Amino acid sequence: HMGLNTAIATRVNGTPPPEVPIADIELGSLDFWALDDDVRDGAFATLRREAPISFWPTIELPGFVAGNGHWALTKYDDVFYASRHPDIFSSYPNITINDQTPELAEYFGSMIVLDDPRHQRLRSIVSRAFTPKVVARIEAAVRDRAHRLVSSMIANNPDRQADLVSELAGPLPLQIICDMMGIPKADHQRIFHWTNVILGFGDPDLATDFDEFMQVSADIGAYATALAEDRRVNHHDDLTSSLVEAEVDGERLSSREIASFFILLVVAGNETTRNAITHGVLALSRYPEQRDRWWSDFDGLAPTAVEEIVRWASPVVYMRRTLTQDIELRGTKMAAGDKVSLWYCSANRDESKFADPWTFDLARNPNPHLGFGGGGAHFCLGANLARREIRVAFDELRRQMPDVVATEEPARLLSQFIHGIKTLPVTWS
Ligand code: HEM
Ligand SMILES: CC(C)=CCC/C(C)=C/CNCCN[C@H]1[C@@H]2C[C@H]3C[C@@H](C2)C[C@@H]1C3
Ligand SMILES: [Mg+2]
Ligand SMILES: [Mg+2]
Repeated sequence: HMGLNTAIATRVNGTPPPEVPIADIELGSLDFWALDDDVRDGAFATLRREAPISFWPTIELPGFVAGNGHWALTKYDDVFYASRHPDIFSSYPNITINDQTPELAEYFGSMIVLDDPRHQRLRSIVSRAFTPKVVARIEAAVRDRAHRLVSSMIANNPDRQADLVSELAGPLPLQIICDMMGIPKADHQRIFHWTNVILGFGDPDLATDFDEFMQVSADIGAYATALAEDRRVNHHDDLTSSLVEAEVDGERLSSREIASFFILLVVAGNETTRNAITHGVLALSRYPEQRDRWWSDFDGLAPTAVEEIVRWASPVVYMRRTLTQDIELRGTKMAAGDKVSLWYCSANRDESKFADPWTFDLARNPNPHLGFGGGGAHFCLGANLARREIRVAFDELRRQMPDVVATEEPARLLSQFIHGIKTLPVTWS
């Protein structure tokens, strides 16, 4: 093949993975989430065909309460419908499939696990900072950090080998959200370690002891509380100050509400875009013709290329809802109180919605992917920020090291919730 000698194998674009026998699919087993993407993708293809709504037991993880199982929605239309009907598909009490507990709610009782009106009143505290016009004004900050990170990949590695995750994909979004929050630079890596554990728990490379998970949670919560108290006394133009100054229903946020909001923002900002970027580099490595067509017309294709990277990566695998009333979908009766899981990873391969879903096409248009969710009340707050982080990251790679390519298959995060890559070795000429 053309390119650098140690580059990973390319793939034939458009090739569907073989569908997987349904007896080999166990969404309730961590072993299933360790299988490679080709098997996972073929398994969701089987479900879309043979069991588009199906029930599964909740995965067991140390210290978490699995509780009741869940109805898995694997078809695009059902995920879209559920997302747009929050009066039936509630975000309370939790948006992962395990049960919420009072101990967890101290740190994880943010607006993401609330319905309107309280959800929207909370979201309005920070929403202006995430609008397209306001995010556009921090292009210079995104450029400066991305440009320096790529330059540092070159300066730090005389052998021209680097880990894309630790050296670019992780640190770029980390800096941007942490600066928006008003966190001093010296603490950004501490924040990143905490969010890595929070949304890596169950992978032995991150953490498997529930006491470590709760220590991390308490530590980031205490960090948030201390920063908030500083900003209460002396305002800065940052989101932490916005949080401590706001009122909802005439009342300031409590310390639990502040901590939960801070944690939500840094976790979501740190554990999503990095995976879009890393899966995007993996895809360019497997499909060099797509790299070439983007590099030849970077600004023209960037809108569609960023969206296709998000559809392909589906960084957030699923979100959970809870029914407030009985409902029948696709011939399956589901009861008030039942858990419902929305498989964005599967919606984003649904042949009923996408022409040629197995083709990675950076010009894809239209591209109604559900990578940021199905739309409606909880539509990703960070979507404009994420799209800009992704575009800039690839533009800086294109400009400085255009032939950057993966040299090993990724080390995959063991997670049902996040489509994570822990490490991706790359090289460039
Ligand atoms: C490629 C990157 C990202 C992806 C794929 C992604 C995906 C998602 C998804 C699927 C949801 C749930 C939507 C729903 O329930 O309908 C969500 C919500 C959210 N995301 Fe993003 N996200 C990304 C980046 C970001 C960034 C960079 C931030 C910045 C802090 C962020 C902040 C949030 C927040 C706060 C919510 C909850 C919104 C609410 O409850 O109203 N996300 N995201
Ligand atoms: C990814 C976006 C868009 C928002 C982040 C939303 C947010 C802060 C979830 C915090 N959840 C705390 C419990 N989460 C952990 C447990 C349950 C799941 C499996 C294991 C154990 C790892 C985590 C997920
Ligand atoms: Mg190295
Ligand atoms: Mg600052």
